[PDB]
Amino acid sequence: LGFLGAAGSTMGAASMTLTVQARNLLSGTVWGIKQLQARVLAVERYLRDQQLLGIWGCSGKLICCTNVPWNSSWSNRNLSEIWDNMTWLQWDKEISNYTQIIYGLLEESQNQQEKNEQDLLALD
Amino acid sequence: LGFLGAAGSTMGAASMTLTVQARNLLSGTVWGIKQLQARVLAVERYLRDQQLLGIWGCSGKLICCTNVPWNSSWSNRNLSEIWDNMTWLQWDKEISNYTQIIYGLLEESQNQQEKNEQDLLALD
Amino acid sequence: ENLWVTVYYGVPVWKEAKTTLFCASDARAYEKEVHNVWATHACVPTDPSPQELVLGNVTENFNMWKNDMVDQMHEDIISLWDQSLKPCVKLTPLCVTLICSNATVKNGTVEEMKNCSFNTTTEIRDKEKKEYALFYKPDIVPLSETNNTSEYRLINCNTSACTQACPKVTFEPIPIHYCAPAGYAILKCNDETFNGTGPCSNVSTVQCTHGIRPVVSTQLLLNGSLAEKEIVIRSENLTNNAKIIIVHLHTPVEIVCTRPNNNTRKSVRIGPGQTFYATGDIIGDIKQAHCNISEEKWNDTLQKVGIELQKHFPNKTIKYNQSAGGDMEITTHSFNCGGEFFYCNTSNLFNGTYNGTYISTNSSANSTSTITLQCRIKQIINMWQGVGRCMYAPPIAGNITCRSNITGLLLTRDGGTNSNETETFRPAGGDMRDNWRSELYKYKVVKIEPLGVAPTRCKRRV
Amino acid sequence: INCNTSACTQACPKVTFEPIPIHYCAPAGYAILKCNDETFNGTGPCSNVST
Amino acid sequence: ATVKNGTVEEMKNCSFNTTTEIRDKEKKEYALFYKPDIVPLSETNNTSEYRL
Ligand SMILES: *[C@@H]1O[C@H](CO)[C@@H](O[C@@H]2O[C@H](CO)[C@@H](O[C@@H]3O[C@H](CO[C@H]4O[C@H](CO)[C@@H](O)[C@H](O)[C@@H]4O)[C@@H](O)[C@H](O)[C@@H]3O)[C@H](O)[C@H]2NC(C)=O)[C@H](O)[C@H]1NC(C)=O
Ligand SMILES: *[C@@H]1O[C@H](CO)[C@@H](O[C@@H]2O[C@H](CO)[C@@H](O[C@@H]3O[C@H](CO)[C@@H](O)[C@H](O)[C@@H]3O)[C@H](O)[C@H]2NC(C)=O)[C@H](O)[C@H]1NC(C)=O
Ligand SMILES: *[C@@H]1O[C@H](CO)[C@@H](O[C@@H]2O[C@H](CO)[C@@H](O[C@@H]3O[C@H](CO)[C@@H](O)[C@H](O)[C@@H]3O)[C@H](O)[C@H]2NC(C)=O)[C@H](O)[C@H]1NC(C)=O
Repeated sequence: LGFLGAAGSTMGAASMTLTVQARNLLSGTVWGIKQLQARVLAVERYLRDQQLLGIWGCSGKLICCTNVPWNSSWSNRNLSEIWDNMTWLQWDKEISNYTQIIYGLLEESQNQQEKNEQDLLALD
Repeated sequence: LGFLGAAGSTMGAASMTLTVQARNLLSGTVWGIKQLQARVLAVERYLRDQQLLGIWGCSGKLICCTNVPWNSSWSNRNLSEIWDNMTWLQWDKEISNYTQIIYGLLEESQNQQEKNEQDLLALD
Repeated sequence: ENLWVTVYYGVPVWKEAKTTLFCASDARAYEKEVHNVWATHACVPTDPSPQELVLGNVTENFNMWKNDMVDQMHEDIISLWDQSLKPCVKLTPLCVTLICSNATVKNGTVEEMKNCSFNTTTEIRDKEKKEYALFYKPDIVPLSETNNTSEYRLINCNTSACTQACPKVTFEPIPIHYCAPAGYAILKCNDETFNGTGPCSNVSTVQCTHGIRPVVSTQLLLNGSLAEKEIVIRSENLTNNAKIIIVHLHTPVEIVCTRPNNNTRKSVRIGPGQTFYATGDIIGDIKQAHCNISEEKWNDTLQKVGIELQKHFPNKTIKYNQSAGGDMEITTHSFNCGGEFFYCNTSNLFNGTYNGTYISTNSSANSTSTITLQCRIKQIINMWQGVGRCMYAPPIAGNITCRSNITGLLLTRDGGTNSNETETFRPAGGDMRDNWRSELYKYKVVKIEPLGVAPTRCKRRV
Repeated sequence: INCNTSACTQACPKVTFEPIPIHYCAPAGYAILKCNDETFNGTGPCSNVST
Repeated sequence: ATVKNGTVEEMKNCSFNTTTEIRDKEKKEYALFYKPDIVPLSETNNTSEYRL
């Protein structure tokens, strides 16, 4: 089904087999600079998202669930609603306003999950 | 602190906030070859250093361990001096003489750390 | 005790670097057509982000002359500004046998431009027809050293092939940032007590710099930044006279120039589908072009500068003297503003004496005390070597005023020894590398290698 | 007609103006959308969407 | 300038009209050329003339 093989579906209906999307983010060949800006576009686009995902310790594209509790005021709707009643479009449009904060929280709170789990393990 | 704000302070105070120094490697526009020849810096600098970190088994851009021991002849100072009092500048300037040995040992010793994982994991 | 070698990433460590760079200019590089302003294909909208930040106990040697932004700035200025007159008419028809006459105030204190004619190949290549247009007096060479006092030719076409600077391209100095690519970082100092080399005290870092001014001149320094409250002298080796001193002031002295003639355009169609411009029939009475400077403040600024050169010359008295010989391209103050080129001799700024006694002009009896600079003016230009030298600027219509400020001076010492008390101080033909190093010295670009090693007592499983 | 405006140039016979068709395709990372419904007067939503 | 009883392939001296750094101050010029680098203009009696 390619690039947009599950658009419009609920979250659970497309929370697996994401490989068919992430596996293809590079393309094209020679027309000088005006095209070659689309070849190194992968660095501008793919690697940025990759390092955002990897800085949190969520390297490896699973459903990575790490630290921060979900504050109720952000959506305030039940688990079933967000999980299987909503779709990605308006969910992104509603929550995209707060992701820059969430990534900062995820990366700044990451150091406390690894600061002492190397040498206390040595004692163990 | 941005790209270089954490500099100057001691490694005691620079053992954290590592991510801000490595989180940004992209911005700007297009000016042909003459400016595109900076964009491929990511291949020369970022991806190479990440491969360095990977073949040492240290995936994840945070602190990582190794199995290779210390040597007194290299540094010879007390723990507190290096660990809390000095900064990264003279530490890089001094220990860079022996980086070839560290790289070679961490390179070849990984074979001793992945030798027979097929039988050490088969029966679990 | 037992510990193991441990690896850190994101380490704040750097090395001095050389690298290819960016540019950034503010919103004023985008509104107009293609091929003007000269950053409109290239420069990114700047932001001062990330913000300027202080450092701790950092110690690095900022050598002024061991840098590549000055090299870079020259190669970029030259290589963009050399190709940036390619899309234009490029002459060759006019390299002819002009014919002249007299309109000459036979004994005037004036350096007027000449009227001659020429046979013009009209747009159709086999209907030739005559035409005329004025020409500034240096630009034309007589065809012959004989009694051929009629026959005259342009000074080009024996050396090269030139270009009429298209009017769409303005030469005006728009402020430019240069910037370094991501993964390289720039450093800066805030202190004013710099001397050229050595470890700086109040080190700082910026993503990239402030707004530079690319102007072009030889003796003095116009439009650009400034120091704050003390005069500072920067140079490599005071032992030798062969090298340039660069003088920054705490206050600028106030300069203005004008061309009172009211020039007008006279347009011809020459060659198929392209048009030549020339100075037309000059309206009004002929007057002489010039510059204007305030006598009281320039003398006071001389009085304030002398104490700086007596930091290292207490055994000899300061005196100023004329530009040390040479031709049109080095003896004069030669710069630009307003679409035309002036050539002005600053001997009436550089003679005097300071011998310790500072006697102020205050309270001022005549604030209008000025000393003037008489000028010639050109159209044809050889702006550099290895830049596609030969160019022609079409003349601007009307009359102009270019009030500006002396940001700094470039000077040069004259010799003396063996019971000599009369060393002196003269202009300098600072190259463009000796123009812009006044405005690029603050910054050094460094290369990060954030992979490092440190001790740790980790024993994660074998 | 010219010789007062600008220069002209004769296209060599090899450069024929055969309007030989052209597809398009966005770059990777980006995508193309489309919808088949046939009541779209320049604005408004659509149902039978495709890529 | 040929040595008819010779055996050597010597070059041909010729003269022509050339522009100068004033485009309407023409004067002639001379310089020699290797013979396989010049071809004759016509098969007619006007042979002495030639061209690159
Ligand atoms: C190849 O062909 C060329 C022509 O296409 C030949 O050039 C010609 O050479 C002859 C022989 O030298 C010239 O004719 C002579 O001109 C002199 C003038 O010299 C006098 O005046 C000058 C003034 O400065 C002075 O310096 C001298 O001392 C003399 O007082 C006459 O005096 C001679 O009698 C004779 O007329 C031609 O002028 C010249 N033609 C051109 C167009 O220059 C060339 O020699 C040929 N080369 C070979 C190897 O065959
Ligand atoms: C620069 O020099 C040229 C000549 O070398 C000047 O152009 C010529 O000027 C004369 C004198 O004005 C013109 O002659 C006059 O023509 C009128 C025709 O109505 C006649 O009534 C007068 O008695 C007189 O003969 C002449 O036509 C003109 N040349 C052409 C081709 O038009 C030119 O004016 C000079 N420029 C300056 C600023 O002095
Ligand atoms: C072309 O020439 C004319 C006449 O020379 C210029 O007009 C004159 O310009 C000067 C400034 O250069 C004006 O000076 C006045 O100065 C006083 C300061 O005492 C100030 O308060 C006034 O606001 C004014 O600026 C002068 O009034 C003005 N007119 C005359 C009759 O002199 C003209 O500016 C020149 N063109 C350019 C582009 O400068």
